[PDB]
Amino acid sequence: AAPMSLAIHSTTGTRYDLAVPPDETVEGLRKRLSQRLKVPKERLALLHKDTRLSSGKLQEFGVGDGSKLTLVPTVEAGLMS
Amino acid sequence: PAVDTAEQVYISSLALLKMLKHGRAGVPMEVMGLMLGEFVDDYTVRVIDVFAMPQSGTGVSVEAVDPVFQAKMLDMLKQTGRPEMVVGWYHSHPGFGCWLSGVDINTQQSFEALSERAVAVVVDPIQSVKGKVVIDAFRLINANHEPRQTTSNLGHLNKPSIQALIHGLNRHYYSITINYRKNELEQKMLLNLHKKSWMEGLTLQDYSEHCKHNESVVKEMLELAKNYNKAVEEEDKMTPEQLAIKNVGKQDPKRHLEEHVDVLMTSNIVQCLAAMLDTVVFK
Amino acid sequence: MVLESTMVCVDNSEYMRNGDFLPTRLQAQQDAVNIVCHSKTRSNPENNVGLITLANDCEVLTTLTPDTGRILSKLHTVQPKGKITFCTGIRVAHLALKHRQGKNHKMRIIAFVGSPVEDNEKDLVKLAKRLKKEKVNVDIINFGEEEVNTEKLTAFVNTLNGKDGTGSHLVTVPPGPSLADALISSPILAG
Amino acid sequence: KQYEKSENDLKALQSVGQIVGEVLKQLTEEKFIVKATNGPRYVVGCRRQLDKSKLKPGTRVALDMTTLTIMRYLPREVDPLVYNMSHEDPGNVSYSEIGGLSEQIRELREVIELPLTNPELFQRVGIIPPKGCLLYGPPGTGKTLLARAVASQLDCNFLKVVSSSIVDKYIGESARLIREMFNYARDHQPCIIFMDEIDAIGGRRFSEGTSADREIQRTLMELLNQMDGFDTLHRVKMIMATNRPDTLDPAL
Amino acid sequence: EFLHAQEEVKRIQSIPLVIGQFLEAVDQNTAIVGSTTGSNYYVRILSTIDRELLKPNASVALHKHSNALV
Amino acid sequence: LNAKVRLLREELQLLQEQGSYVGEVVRAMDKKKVLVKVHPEGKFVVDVDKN
Amino acid sequence: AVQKVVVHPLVLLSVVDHFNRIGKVGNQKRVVGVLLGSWQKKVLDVSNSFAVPFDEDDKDDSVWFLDHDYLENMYGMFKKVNARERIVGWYHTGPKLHKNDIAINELMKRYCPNSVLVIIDVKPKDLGLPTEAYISVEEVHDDGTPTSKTFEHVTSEIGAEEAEEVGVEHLLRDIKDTTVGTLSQRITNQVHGLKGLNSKLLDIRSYLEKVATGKLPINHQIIYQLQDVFNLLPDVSLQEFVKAFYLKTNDQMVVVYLASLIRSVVALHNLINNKIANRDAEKKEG
Amino acid sequence: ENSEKIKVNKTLPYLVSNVIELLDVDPNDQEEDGANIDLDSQRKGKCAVIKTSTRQTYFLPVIGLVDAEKLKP
Amino acid sequence: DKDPILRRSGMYTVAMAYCGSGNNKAIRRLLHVAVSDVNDDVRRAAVESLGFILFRTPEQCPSVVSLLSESYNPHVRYGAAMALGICCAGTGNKEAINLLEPMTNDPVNYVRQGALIASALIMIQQTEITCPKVNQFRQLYSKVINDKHDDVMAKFGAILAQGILDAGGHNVTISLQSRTGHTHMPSVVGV
Ligand SMILES: Nc1ncnc2c1ncn2[C@@H]1O[C@H](COP(=O)(O)OP(=O)(O)O)[C@@H](O)[C@H]1O
Ligand SMILES: [Zn+2]
Repeated sequence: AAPMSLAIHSTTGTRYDLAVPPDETVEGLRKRLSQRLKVPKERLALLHKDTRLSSGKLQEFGVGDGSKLTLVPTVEAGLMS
Repeated sequence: PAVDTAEQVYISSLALLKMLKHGRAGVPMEVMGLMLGEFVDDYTVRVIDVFAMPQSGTGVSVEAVDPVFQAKMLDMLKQTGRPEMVVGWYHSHPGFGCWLSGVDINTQQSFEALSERAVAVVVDPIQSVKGKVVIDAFRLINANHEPRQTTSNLGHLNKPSIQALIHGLNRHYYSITINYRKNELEQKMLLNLHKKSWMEGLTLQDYSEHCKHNESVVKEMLELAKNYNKAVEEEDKMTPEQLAIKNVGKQDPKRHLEEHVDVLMTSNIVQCLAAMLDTVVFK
Repeated sequence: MVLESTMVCVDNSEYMRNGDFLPTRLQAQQDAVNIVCHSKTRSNPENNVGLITLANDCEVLTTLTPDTGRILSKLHTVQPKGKITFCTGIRVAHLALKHRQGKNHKMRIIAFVGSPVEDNEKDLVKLAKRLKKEKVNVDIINFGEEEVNTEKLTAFVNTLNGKDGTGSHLVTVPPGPSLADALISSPILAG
Repeated sequence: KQYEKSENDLKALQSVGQIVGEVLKQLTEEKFIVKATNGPRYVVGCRRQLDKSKLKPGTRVALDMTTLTIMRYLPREVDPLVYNMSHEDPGNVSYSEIGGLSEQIRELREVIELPLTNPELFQRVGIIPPKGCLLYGPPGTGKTLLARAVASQLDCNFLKVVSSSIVDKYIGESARLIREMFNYARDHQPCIIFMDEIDAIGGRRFSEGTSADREIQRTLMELLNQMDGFDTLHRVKMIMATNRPDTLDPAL
Repeated sequence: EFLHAQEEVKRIQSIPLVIGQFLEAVDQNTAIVGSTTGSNYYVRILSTIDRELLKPNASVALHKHSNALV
Repeated sequence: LNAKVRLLREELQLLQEQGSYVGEVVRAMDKKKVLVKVHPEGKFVVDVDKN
Repeated sequence: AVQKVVVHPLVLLSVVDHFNRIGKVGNQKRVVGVLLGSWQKKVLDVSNSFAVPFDEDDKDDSVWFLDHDYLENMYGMFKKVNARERIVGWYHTGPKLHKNDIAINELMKRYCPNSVLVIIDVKPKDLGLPTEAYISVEEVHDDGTPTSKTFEHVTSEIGAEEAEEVGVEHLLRDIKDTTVGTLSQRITNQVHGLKGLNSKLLDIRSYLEKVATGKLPINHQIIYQLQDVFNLLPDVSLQEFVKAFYLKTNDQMVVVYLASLIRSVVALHNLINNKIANRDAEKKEG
Repeated sequence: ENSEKIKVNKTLPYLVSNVIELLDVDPNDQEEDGANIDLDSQRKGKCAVIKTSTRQTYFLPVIGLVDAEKLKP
Repeated sequence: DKDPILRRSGMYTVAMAYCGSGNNKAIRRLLHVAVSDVNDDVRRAAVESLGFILFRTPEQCPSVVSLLSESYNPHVRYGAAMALGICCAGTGNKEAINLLEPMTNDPVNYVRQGALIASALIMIQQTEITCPKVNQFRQLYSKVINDKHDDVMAKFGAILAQGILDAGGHNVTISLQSRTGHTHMPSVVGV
């Protein structure tokens, strides 16, 4: 198995540390975090070394084990939409 | 498991000024930013600073464009002595009062999911005037009972506004009292802001201009005295109700005479006293 | 694996004109700091290294940055001039790596002394004890060979790592025209 | 491409319009008096990063729907009627297609074209070039053909209108349209205004008549004050064609 | 405190106001104003307003909702 | 002075109450109703307050 | 050459916040940072600022460190957030000029050629403005010979936008006393001016005492300026000056007397009206 | 899903209007981030001015779901 | 002091120090703070302390708190209510009840709450013959408690007033001074 444990820092401060398969994709990681936080997956935004993680596998982005990630929620205001 | 109504959100002077300046800059839009602070106890949410973030949107919505900026800013503030982390977000409602809309509630839901006690602050720039600033702090109510427990009168001192009640106050979210605790240096700097240079106090005023102003005001007072004589003859041939509407669209010689007297007295007394003080101080 | 914030103290003095150590001591030291920065980066990807010169008084060129391209690029245009101020340079480096980006990192100073040091023994030992209290390691390279000995430097390093501290170092290189990178093997691996 | 179009459509759906108004006066730095075309007048703010020197008393402006803030300044509006006037298609008639009219072509050109190419001659002589011409004659002689030839072969802006088409049932709208047409000409100098069949609205002003007659005479008075009144026209020329020159106002 | 209150009542002078026309004064603290929307109203006058300036048929700004002479 | 200050403090919420239409009375009629022309709108058959 | 520097209140409060946070961290005495702003044809406007890492040895005036890499990064981010603001100078809360200030200014001149220093005393034991503005200039002497880089004073004042003014006035519910009349025209000046003049003269006296005793060497330029001051001190016993003073005072007192007469007549009118009202009310009640 | 969103946002009741103009607008200058508006700037295409049947004029920074070149005054 | 809470403690210490002394200096300070301070809590405490200071001459507390009760500041109005209550506890003062009656229907809920509690404190144990408004105030408390569209804090005050009016069964009274004329420390602290 060799789970890949990655630290997930949040701007607020809370740490949602979790371990994923070595082949886990960014979409899967976002889905797991959304399931944990009860937030739609489109709101959350994962970061890595000052670059947003768009989509694909985690490995080819340089995400190994013991790598720090940041979770920045989207901030939206308005009257509609 | 309580969340009490005596809880307060402490907004620093710097945070308040930054919020108001950004909101006024973005007058048609709901410009927005993050609030940094600490969760001291269950009766305090200290807001010590706020920083705006790159955002773009229309007059109907505003959204942030990059989270890399937020992360990097947090890091580079920690590196200079602000380890505080995000405790909420602020956005401006220009003229609609203070309340949260649906998109605002969704954003606050995300922030609550991240941290339980995160708060949202709505500052309305244009409705703010010199003496008072229109600002409020909010948090959501789950799908349940009473949202909070009352162990004091501190919560029930604000008389929530009709606009907020219409838009969902006490039904989808509740308010939190805002307090403006300050430190000694902040107090001293705020007091010193308006202090003028010492030389300005002793500086005199061109005597030609002073005499010209005195002459102009006395000449005006002459005509005002004529009109005052005319007006005094009235007030006996006037209905008790007619007197009030008598001074509508027409000059009031008594009021203008009093104002001119006050201005003349102040100016002349100040000038004479300054002249004597200088006469002694400077040899 | 070990986190380390290592500030490099390069010597752009007038004695670096000397061609005794390969194509000019300036270029020899350029290659040396190249290998040292690459070694630190390879040892830890998160490790951060900076650059300071020991010119007339001092000059900080690049504070701690994880990348090395900027440090190497700034290394160009380091034309020699003036004397060397070891105490002031090391104090400035101490301040710079006291104002770290990450406080869990360790603190290190790699100094290239390619010119005589005019600081007495008493001041250098005082600096040694202060740095020992502050928990700094000082790897000193006796480059240049203007004295190629314990030119008030072995006392410095021994005072640093006294009582089997084995934290500091003093690699003394002979004038042998061999690449300074080729010569350095103690601090890079057996630190 | 289909998904790009769908995304663009979804993005465009969530966009709100902006009220269009006119600036009447600037009270302070961040306070303007704006008159929405609907009729009401508001005191409104202005977006910060906006060149407020360009919000003169009369500039069209786009207002935010909610806060009524000034968000943009726009060029003067061109009525669809005036746009249609300017965008007529007189074929491609050339001066060779007109026969028997050489002196008349020469005179019409001297009035309209020559002052728009060689003003120096008129400046040297010391005369302001003439403005308007009246093409009158029996039917089928070539007045509209001459107008079409001028429009097709000349490079200035052209405005073709029918005096019968200028008229509107509501009170004052004919005069309003004449004013808009001449404002369009003034803005897009140089311009030629061709009022075909002028006798429809230009007729002798009677003393005894009807409400419709007086409305048409008001339209004619507006036209006359536009052609020669308190404001000179400069680089705007006029051509009018009529089969009945006798039944025209001496003022016209 | 009176000086403070005068400055705090000016938030009723928010920017998006409606221009009107002041027709007649009824009691003081009240008046009849003709809005540009085409309707007349019996509205209250703000206390801070200088009544010397309320000449007949003088331009005034009214609250968008309450239509109060502000 | 205190009364002046109190009035100026409640005036902010007193000024958000809706104005009143001004109409021209045509003729009284019926139990207590009146016929009024609310310009520019049409006429209405309105009541009368008890006072 | 700068004719005036306008420092907005947000800059001052941000400086105070920086000082407080670094002090809470501990072991520091002075704080340093950048002053973003804009130019208005020789009338500066300082609108925003950000902190910058800075340390110095309390003994050596040559061991100081400023993180210019961090300065550049934070300036890039601040530009990304607000383009209209560009680096204009640096600030430090040190009560008075230090000896490293010219070196720091030379460092900052590589980011702003006309850098302006603003010293903000966060603990002002005085009666005056909290900002002092200085600009680096080359000074050529006649006997001091070597041309050194010295700091030249520039007028500094505090201004504010509308939002900043509103916020400051809202926050100023600490001690509010407007009294724009003679009371304020007596406290904000007269007393304050005399106290400040006494402070400046006491500083000059302290320096002169030090020079006379021998702690400090003689400065010919300071002595020359003092000579000019003592020469400018006017003479108030001249007959012409006394006569002019009396004439102007008589005119001012004429105007004052007329104003007082108007006041008295108005007071009498009010008394008559009040008595009429009370008599009428008593009659009606009877 | 996007087509469903478009259909649900195209609720049937429309308001007829006439296209008064098809203006061309361009960005003016740099707009500070934090407060930048996608309409006043960052809009380089064609914008429409319309007059609703209710006698209300309007500026349309985004024309909508109908391509600009088709519309004429 | 700069902290409003510290200033409030200052007002409270003035009260406790000059408890039942009728000290003109203390009354002067309290009134100055009440009419000057910037913090409404401090104003409230300053107005409240007058009851402790003047509890030995109940006929005088109305003479100083009537105008404060009729004020523009609801906090000062509440302070006047509680000051009358503390000054005239267990006294059934006609002037105190007359001052409190208009305030029982004040616009502000906490002002109403304070008025109700003060009225209960004053009219403890008093009968119809002794005080001609006890029954009226009892009915007022019942009405406030029963109304289902009234403020929760007004209901809190009404319930507390019911409790205080009939205390210890009906066999207890509140008096800040013993029957011999000595200040009752337990009662002062309790109030
Ligand atoms: N002189 C002319 N030369 C050529 N064609 C002419 C001439 N006069 C009239 N026509 C014909 O008449 C038509 C246009 O009528 P025109 O004479 O221009 O207006 P009007 O009949 O009102 O004077 C054209 O189709 C053209 O063939
Ligand atoms: Zn919102």
